[PDB]
Amino acid sequence: VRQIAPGQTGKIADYNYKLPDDFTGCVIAWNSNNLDSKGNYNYLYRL
Amino acid sequence: ISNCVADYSVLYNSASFSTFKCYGVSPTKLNDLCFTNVYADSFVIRGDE
Repeated sequence: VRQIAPGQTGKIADYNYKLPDDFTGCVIAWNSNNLDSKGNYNYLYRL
Repeated sequence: ISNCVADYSVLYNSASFSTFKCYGVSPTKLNDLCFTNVYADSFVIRGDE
């Protein structure tokens, strides 16, 4: 969740989803283990 | 650490880690520089510490 910010490394921020530096807007997060569990193999990402 | 070729992008991209903070330098530039007197410290502590 750390990597969804302006100017940040990782490989979510480098290979998946990149915010610009002059970003205007909001970032909202919340955990979802009750709805996204079992063994769930339906969430891909790039390496 | 001495006399070698270091590829930090494997380290910071292939994230097995929870904290990765660089201080007088940015992580993006680490594959462009050369370094002097490189040392590595290592220990185990509590999560809150």
